Amino acid sequence: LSEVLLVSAPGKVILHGEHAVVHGKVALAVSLNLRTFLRLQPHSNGKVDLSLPNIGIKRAWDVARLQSLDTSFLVTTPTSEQVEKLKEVAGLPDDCAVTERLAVLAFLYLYLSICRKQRALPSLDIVVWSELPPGAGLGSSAAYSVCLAAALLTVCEEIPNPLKDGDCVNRWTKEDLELINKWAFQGERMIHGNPSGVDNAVSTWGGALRYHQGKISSLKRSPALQILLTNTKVPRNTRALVAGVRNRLLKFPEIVAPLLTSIDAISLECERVLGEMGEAPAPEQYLVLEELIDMNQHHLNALGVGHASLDQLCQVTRARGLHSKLTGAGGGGCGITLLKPGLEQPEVEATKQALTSCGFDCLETSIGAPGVSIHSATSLDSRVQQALDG
Repeated sequence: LSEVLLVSAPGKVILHGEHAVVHGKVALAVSLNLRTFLRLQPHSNGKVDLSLPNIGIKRAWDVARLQSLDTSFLVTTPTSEQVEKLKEVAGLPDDCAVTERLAVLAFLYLYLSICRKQRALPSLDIVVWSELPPGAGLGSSAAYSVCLAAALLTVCEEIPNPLKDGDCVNRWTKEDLELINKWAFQGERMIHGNPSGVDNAVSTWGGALRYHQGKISSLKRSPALQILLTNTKVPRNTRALVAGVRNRLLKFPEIVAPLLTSIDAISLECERVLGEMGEAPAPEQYLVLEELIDMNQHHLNALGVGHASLDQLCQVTRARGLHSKLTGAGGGGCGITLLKPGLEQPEVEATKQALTSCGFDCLETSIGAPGVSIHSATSLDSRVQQALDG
């Protein structure tokens, strides 16, 4: 019971698979509970305005001015004609920051695509703030595109509001989520040429996703694991990192091929343990988990995609009985560390602090969390809506 909408979706990280999948292997994409939020509210004032505090940008549009356009030019929906016209509607000042130019065109594209079937363009105050470190291959984009999706579907009533009962959170039905997915994926294409769809799927469905040769599959429910996201703030060129492995594979086939196969076996095994774990996470299960992380990390190193920072990330953590492994392109970026139950909270804090006393960013979150959701504008942290208010 509420016209005002509060939706959130998680970003994504690769647990196992990093560079193997590019070669026919199995990757395991999990949701990173470093959630992104969207506050949607219908106004009487004929104006649609977008506020993204995280980036410090705010834009608005005269609903009247938008309704005017014969926005009928709306499968490969991303058209040169479309994107072009959309920029006209946009109003992005000539020389404009790349980041917000994409943030706005994804909004407009979606606003106009869904509010399209609406007898009249609604006037709403949009605000999106995220917990997700921007530009670290964490999927902050699709978390966004997923929220602007779920929210806009709910408003236009193309999809029902699942909160309708009296909880603090709730999720759409299986059918609606698919609609939410197909839509977000669209903005994603509106921005990232030819994305795979792993990021939106993760943000939409949450939990664990399996990625093979072009296809995606959800994993049998397995509880969310507590981790430690670590950013080494060390820049890196994903495209280059992926070429280094392609070249290293051509040069050393009889050597790398098997290596890939061992990574593959790792995802397979992790998948197994996750599943069987779903039930009662027994110590052996975590052991096995830390065990897989070590091997994957070293394998990734053998592929020559590791880095001084990561070796440090892994060393500082290992000295304390915790295991870490880079996630993503490698060569810097972020890493993952697994916290199993039992470990004294402070010692989890100390480890957190050590990583920071390196010039590293280290947030304690969880992996394999819920997925796109909606909340009662009274729950969550206070520093959250404050960032969505102030």
